[PDB]
Amino acid sequence: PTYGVGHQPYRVVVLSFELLHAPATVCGPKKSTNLVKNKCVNFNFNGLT
Amino acid sequence: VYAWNRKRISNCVADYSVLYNFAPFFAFKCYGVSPTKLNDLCFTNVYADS
Amino acid sequence: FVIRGNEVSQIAPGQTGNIADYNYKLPDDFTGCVIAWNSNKLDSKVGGN
Ligand SMILES: *[C@@H]1O[C@H](CO)[C@@H](O)[C@H](O)[C@H]1NC(C)=O
Repeated sequence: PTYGVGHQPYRVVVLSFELLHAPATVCGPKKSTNLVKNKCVNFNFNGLT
Repeated sequence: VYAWNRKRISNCVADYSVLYNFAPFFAFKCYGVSPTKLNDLCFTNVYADS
Repeated sequence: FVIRGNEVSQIAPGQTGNIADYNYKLPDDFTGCVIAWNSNKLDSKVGGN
């Protein structure tokens, strides 16, 4: 603890993300609405807008 | 700072990775070169202002 | 993991050094996040940790 800063200990967590190629398992809070076909709508599929 | 100390460094082999063992600093800011590659390229004279 | 404060800049794509070449290496096409915080009070001992 008497060491100067920059030599002090630090804790590191690296979050490595895997992009969408498989079906998704980790998805955050966003409620899914009903499916609408045969109409020009905006759509969001697992983060793809 | 009005009389900053300038020292000429020449005719020697430099190892900048030893510099992290000298002073407790976070980063090694550089313009023109990179802190990663400084052991690869080499220079004529190195001037240290303090 | 736990790293010294002057080596956090080694946790990045395209960086080499001691830890970035021997302990933990990140890919150049990394898609993720790096989180670092000071933990001197939790990892510092007056007799040396
Ligand atoms: C600086 O020099 C003193 C006396 O030679 C020595 O005790 C100390 O460990 C040195 N510190 C560094 C960082 O080299």
